[PDB]
Amino acid sequence: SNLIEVFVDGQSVMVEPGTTVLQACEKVGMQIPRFCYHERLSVAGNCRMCLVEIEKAPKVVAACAMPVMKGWNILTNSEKTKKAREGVMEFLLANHPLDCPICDQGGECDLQDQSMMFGSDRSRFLEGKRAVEDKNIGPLVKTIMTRCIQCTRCIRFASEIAGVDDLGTTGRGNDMQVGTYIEKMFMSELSGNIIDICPVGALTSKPYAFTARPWETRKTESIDVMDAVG
Amino acid sequence: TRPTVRPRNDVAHKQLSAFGEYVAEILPKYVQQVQVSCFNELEICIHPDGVIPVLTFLRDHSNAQFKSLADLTAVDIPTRQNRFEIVYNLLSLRFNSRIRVKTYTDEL
Amino acid sequence: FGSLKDEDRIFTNLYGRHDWRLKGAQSRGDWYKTKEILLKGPDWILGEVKTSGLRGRGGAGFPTGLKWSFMNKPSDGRPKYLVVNADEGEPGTCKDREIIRHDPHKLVEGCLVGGRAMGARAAYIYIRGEFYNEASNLQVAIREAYEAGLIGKNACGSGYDFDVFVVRGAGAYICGEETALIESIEGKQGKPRLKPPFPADVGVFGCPTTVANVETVAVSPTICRRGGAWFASFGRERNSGTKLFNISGHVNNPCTVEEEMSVPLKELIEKHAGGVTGGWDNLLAVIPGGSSTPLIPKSVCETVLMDFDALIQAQTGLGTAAVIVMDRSTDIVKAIARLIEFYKHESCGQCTPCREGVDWMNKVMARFVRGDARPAEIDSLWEISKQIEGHTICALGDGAAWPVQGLIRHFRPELEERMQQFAQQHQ
Amino acid sequence: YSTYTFLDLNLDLSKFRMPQPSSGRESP
Amino acid sequence: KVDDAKVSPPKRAEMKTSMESLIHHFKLYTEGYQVPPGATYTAIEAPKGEFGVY
Amino acid sequence: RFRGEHALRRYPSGEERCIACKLCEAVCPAQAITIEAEPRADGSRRTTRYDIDMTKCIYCGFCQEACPVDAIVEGPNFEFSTETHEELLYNKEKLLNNGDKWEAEIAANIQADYLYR
Amino acid sequence: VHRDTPENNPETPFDFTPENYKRIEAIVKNYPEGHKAAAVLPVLDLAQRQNGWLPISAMNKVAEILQVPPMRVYEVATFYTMYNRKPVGKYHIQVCTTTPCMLRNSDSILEAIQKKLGIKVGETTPDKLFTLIEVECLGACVNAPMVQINDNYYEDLTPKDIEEIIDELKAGKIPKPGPRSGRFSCEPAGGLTSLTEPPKGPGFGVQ
Ligand SMILES: Cc1cc2nc3c(=O)[nH]c(=O)nc-3n(C[C@H](O)[C@H](O)[C@H](O)COP(=O)(O)O)c2cc1C
Ligand code: SF4
Ligand code: SF4
Ligand code: SF4
Ligand code: SF4
Ligand code: SF4
Ligand code: FES
Ligand code: FES
Repeated sequence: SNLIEVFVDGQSVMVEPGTTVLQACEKVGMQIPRFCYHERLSVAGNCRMCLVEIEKAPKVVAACAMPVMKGWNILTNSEKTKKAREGVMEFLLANHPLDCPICDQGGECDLQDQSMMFGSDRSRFLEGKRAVEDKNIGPLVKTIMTRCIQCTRCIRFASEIAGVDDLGTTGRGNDMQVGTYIEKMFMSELSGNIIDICPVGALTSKPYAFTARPWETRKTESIDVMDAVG
Repeated sequence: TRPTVRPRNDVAHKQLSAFGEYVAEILPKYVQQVQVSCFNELEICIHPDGVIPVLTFLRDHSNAQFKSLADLTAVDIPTRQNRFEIVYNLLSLRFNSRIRVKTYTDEL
Repeated sequence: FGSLKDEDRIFTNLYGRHDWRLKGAQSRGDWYKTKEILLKGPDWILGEVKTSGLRGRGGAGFPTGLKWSFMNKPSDGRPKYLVVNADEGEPGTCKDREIIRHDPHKLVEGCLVGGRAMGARAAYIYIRGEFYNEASNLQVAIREAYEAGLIGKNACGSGYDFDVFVVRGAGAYICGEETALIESIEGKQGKPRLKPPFPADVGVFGCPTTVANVETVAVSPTICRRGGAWFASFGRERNSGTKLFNISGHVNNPCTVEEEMSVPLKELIEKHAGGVTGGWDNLLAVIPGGSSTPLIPKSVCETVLMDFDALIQAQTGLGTAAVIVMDRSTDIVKAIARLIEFYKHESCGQCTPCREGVDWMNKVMARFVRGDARPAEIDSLWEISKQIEGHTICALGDGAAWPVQGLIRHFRPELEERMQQFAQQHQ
Repeated sequence: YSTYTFLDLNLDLSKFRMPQPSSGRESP
Repeated sequence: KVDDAKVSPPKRAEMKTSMESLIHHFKLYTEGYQVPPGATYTAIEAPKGEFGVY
Repeated sequence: RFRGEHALRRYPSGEERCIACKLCEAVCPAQAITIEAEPRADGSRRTTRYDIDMTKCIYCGFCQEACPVDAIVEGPNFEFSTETHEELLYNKEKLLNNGDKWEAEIAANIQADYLYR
Repeated sequence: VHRDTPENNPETPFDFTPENYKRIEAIVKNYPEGHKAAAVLPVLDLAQRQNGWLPISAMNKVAEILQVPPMRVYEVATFYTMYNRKPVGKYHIQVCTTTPCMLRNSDSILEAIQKKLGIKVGETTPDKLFTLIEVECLGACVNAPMVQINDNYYEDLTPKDIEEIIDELKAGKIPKPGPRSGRFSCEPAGGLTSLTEPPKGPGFGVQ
C-alpha cells in the first residue's frame, strides 16, 4: 500500500514513493558524502560530491535530488563510484589556500574529514590559486572569502528561514564571490546562527575568534535560560 | 593493488577451516562458536564449563598436539553484561599453527 | 542515400531570399492553405511530420517529431507556451539570422501553424540582443502582417489564434540549454536547472513549455503543407532531410547553401564555390562541428558523408551544422587555444567540475602552445578530459572536453616535437 | 538605425494591441 | 616510508606547497591511522627470547 | 641528527618563527609542551606562554618533525645539570636565548640533514 | 575590472523621462500577473539607454518600481555582458576574435588600429568618443573578421576600408552597416540563382 522496494547494495528496503536516493540510502546506514545538501534548508545540485552509481546504465546520477523508481540496484561501493568521488574532491582542493594551521575551524572542517577518508592522496596542479578579497559584515561574522568551496549553503539560507533577503552571487566563470554587492552590513537575529552552516572556514565567529581548537573541549549538555522557548 | 598491499595466501585459510570445522563436531557439550580470522587464525568460543576439559583434549591427540602454552591474557568489557574475558593461546609444535580459546566470565 | 548527394535545385524548403523582403499576401509560397489545416483535428499534424521525422537542428539527435507528440498530450490547469531559440551559441554557426534577416514572414506562421500541435497558449521567441538592427525589424514583420488580421485571436477561421512576444538577452549563452532559457525568460540569473526535475516539459515558466529551434519550427509548415514521400528525400533510412550548411574559415566564397544529407565533404567543400586554398597539399585539417567536434585529419573525412550517424562512425559527430577547416599557416595548437579560451568565459559556474575544472586545462594550454615543460603531461591532460562527462549538469562540459579529447587523438607528434623545440632551445 | 527610440515600437501599436492581458494572479 | 601516504606523513618539501599534503599531514598528527578492527598476535626472536604483542 | 637542548629560531630580522599552530603540543607523547596563544597587537598571531618541561620530555624527535613552519628544534648541546628542580621547567623567554646563543651550530646542521627527510 | 562599487553615485540622482512611464505599461502587459516581478531585462536596459551607462542609483531605482530587494538587481547586472556598469565612450567597438574569426585573421581588422587610432586595447580614447574591446559569438563567421560599432555591425571588412569606417565616423558620417564588399547578402554564389517559384502547385497533402 504505497511504497516501493529498492535494493541498496543488494539489500531490499522500503521507501515512500518520492524519497530521493539519499533519504533511502540513509535508512540502511550509509552517508553518501554531502556538500550542498542539508536537511532543514532546500536542495540544489552544485556540489557534485554525491555521485551514486546506478546499476546497468552508463551515466552516473546524483543522489541529492532525484526520485527513486521501481527498484534500481543502488550501488554505492564499486569501481565506478570510487572513480568520481575521488575525482571531484581533487578539484575543490585546487584552490583552497594553505591554511589549516590557523583556520579556526581547523579541527572540524569538511575539506578534512572527507578528503582523508574519501577521495584523493596527493596533488598535481602545480601552480595557480586565485585569492580574492574579504570585506566585513558586522561585529560577529568574520569573513575570509579566500576559501568558499561555494556550496551556496549560506545563501539559500538567507532567502530561506530568517527572512532577510540580502546575500547574493555576483559574477561569472571561475570568479564569483558571495558577499554583498554594496556595503550593506547584514544584521538580524538567527543570522548570527550562520556559522554552523558553512562547511568550511569561510565564516567564523568574532568573539571566540582565536582561543582554542576543538579537540580539547568538554561537551557537557545544558539549557539556555534567557527567555521562553529555552 | 599489488605493490603496497599485503599479498594474501589461500592455502593456510582452507585447512584451518577444516581442522576447525570438526572441533565443533566432537565436543558439542562445550564449544558454542568457532570462526576464522581473515589472517588465518582461529577463535573458539567456549562456554565457561569446559576449560580443563577442552584443553585436555587439545593437550594430547594424534590429530592435534598443542603442547606449548604461550600467552594467557584477559580483556574487560563493560556493556557485555558478563564483564571480563579470558583468551588462552596455544601453539602445536608439530602442525605449525595457532588456535586461541575464548571463555567468558564474571567477577563473582 | 542514392547517388551520393545532396543536390540543390530551385525545389528546396526555403522559398526566397533576394525577391521580396517586406509584407504582402505571401505573393506565391507562404500563408497558402491555413483554415483547412487548423480546422482538422490537431493530432493530424502530430505524427504527420513523421513522414520526414526531423532530427532537429538544436545540435543533437532526438527527432523533433517525437517531443511534440510526446508529453503535452493531455492538458489540465495551466497554460502551455512556446519558446523557440533564435540564438546562436556556437562559433561559426551563422546559419541563424539569415533566416530572419530577409524573410521573417515564415516563422510567425511557423509558430501559429506549429503551436496548434502543442495546443499551446502564447508564443515567445528569444533573440540575443547583440543583434540590434535585424532583430528590431521582426516587430514590423509581426505588425505588417498581424496588423492585417492574419493572427489572433481567432485568425484565421479558427477559434484558436495567439500572438508572439519578442524578448531579448544580453551576454547570453543561455540558448546553450533549455531549462536555462526558460529560466532567463523569467528574469533570474540564468543558472540552468537540473536536467531531471521533471524534465523541461514539466517544470517551466509557471507551467509546461517546449523549447524548439529555428528550422525545426521553420520548415514544419512547408513539410506539413506538402510533405510526402518527398518528406524523406535524401539520406539513408535513418536521417532524412535537407539542412543548411554555412562554410567558414578557408574557401573561395564561404557562404550558405541548402544541401541534403549524405553529401561527402570532398565535393561539398570544393564546391560552393571553390576550394580556394589547396584542394589538396593544404593538408585539409577539418573540424566537423562548430565547436562541438574535434579535428579530422586527411583521412576518410573527405569521403565521409555528412549524414549524422555517418559521423558517429568517426570519432565524433556534429549536430551543429557548420564547417571550419584549415590549410597550412594556421597552427592548430595555436588555433585551438582560442577555442578553449572561449569556453572559460561562457560558463555558468555552478558545478564544481565545470568551473575550476576547465581552467585547469585553459591554464595549461598556454604551456603547450608557448612550448614549455615536459611531456607525460599529455597523458594526464587526457585524463582530466576523461574526468568531466557525467559530472556536469549541462552539455557545456560534455562540449568542453571533446576538442581537447580529440586533439590528443589524431595528432600525436605536433606537440611532442614542439616541447622539444623549446627543449633544445633551453639548451 | 534608430539608436534610442524603442518607444512607438513598444508603446504605440503594442500598447493598445496587446490584449488583455488577463495573466491572472499570483498575488502571491 | 610506505608510499600510500595515508599511513605515511609526507616530506617537508611536499607538505609545504601543494594542498593535499596538509590534510594528510594535519589529520595524521592529531588522530592516527584508521586501522580496521579485529585481533592479532605476533612474535619475533629477541636476543634473549621471543617477544609478543597481542 | 643528534638530540638535546631545545631552541626557537627566528628568520632573518626576527619573527619568532613559531606561529602557535598547536601541533608540537599535540603529538607530544610525554605531554611536556604547554602553549597559550593570543592575538598579538598587529593581528599576526603568536604565543604567550610556552613551557617545555625538561624532566618530562622523553626526547622523541616527535616535536622536531611536526612543525610545518619549521621552528622548534632540538639543539646539539648537552649543557645541562643545574642544582634545583625549581629550574629546568622552561618559559618562553628562556628558550629563545638558549636558541639564539648558538644559531651557528643549528643553522648549519639542518642544511646537512634536510635533504634526507 | 572589479565587481564592487566604491560609493560613486548612491544618490546620483537619476530618473526616467515621463515619456518612458507609458511604455513600462506595455512591458509588464506582456507577462502574467503576480509573477510579473521581473521584467528586469528590458526595463533595466531601457534605463541604460536613457543614460548610456547606468550608475548604482539606476540599479536602486528600478527596485522601487519592481518591489524586489535590490540585491535581486545588482546581481543581474553583474552577470550579463551588454550592460556597462562603468562609464564608456560615444562608440564602444568590438573585434570578433574566435576560431573562425581568427582563421581570416581578425588581427588585420584589429591592430593597425593602434597605429591609426593611437590607443591601447581596453582603454577609452583620452577624450570620450572611442574605446576598444573584443568579444565572441555574435552574428556570422561566414563573413570576414566582422566588426561591431554600437547598434550596428560592419561585415566583411579589411584593414584598407576600416581606416575609413573609423575616420569617416570621426567626421560624423555613418557608412552603411552591411558587408560593404563582395556579396551584399552573403549569397551562395554557386547556386544563388534558383529561379524562385510558387510552391509547386499546392493542394498536396489535402488527402
Ligand atoms: C553553449 C551552448 C549554446 C547553445 N546555443 C543555442 C542557441 O544559440 N540556440 C538554440 O536554439 N540552442 C542552443 N543551445 C542548445 C539548447 O539545448 C537548444 O536550443 C534546446 O535544447 C532546444 O532544442 P530544440 O528546440 O531543437 O528541441 C546551446 C547549447 C549550448 C551548450
Ligand atoms: S580552512 Fe578548511 S581547508 Fe582551508 S586550511 Fe583550514 S581546514 Fe584546511
Ligand atoms: S561562506 Fe564560504 S562556504 Fe559558506 S557560502 Fe560563502 S563561501 Fe561558500
Ligand atoms: S557547466 Fe556547470 S557551470 Fe558552466 S554552465 Fe553548465 S552548469 Fe553552469
Ligand atoms: S613550532 Fe610548529 S608546533 Fe611548535 S608551536 Fe610553532 S608551529 Fe605550533
Ligand atoms: S621533545 Fe620528545 S617529548 Fe619533549 S615534546 Fe618534543 S616530543 Fe614530546
Ligand atoms: S550536496 Fe550534492 S548538491 Fe549540495
Ligand atoms: S564568433 Fe567571431 S563572429 Fe561569430
